[PDB]
Amino acid sequence: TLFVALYDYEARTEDDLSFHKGEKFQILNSSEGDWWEARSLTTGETGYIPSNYVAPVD
Ligand code: NA
Repeated sequence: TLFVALYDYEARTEDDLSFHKGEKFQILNSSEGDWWEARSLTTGETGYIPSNYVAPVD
């Protein structure tokens, strides 16, 4: 399942990932917690994203 960003997000450190509303991601790990390691389908960049900022694609 692919996820889409609901809002813009600016990373605070090297470990999280900045993104724009509407950006899509593949999810790598989702069972450490509510922050998921993800890969942008736009840039190929990877990093942690807050799961409350994304929703599963239609
Ligand atoms: Na979500």
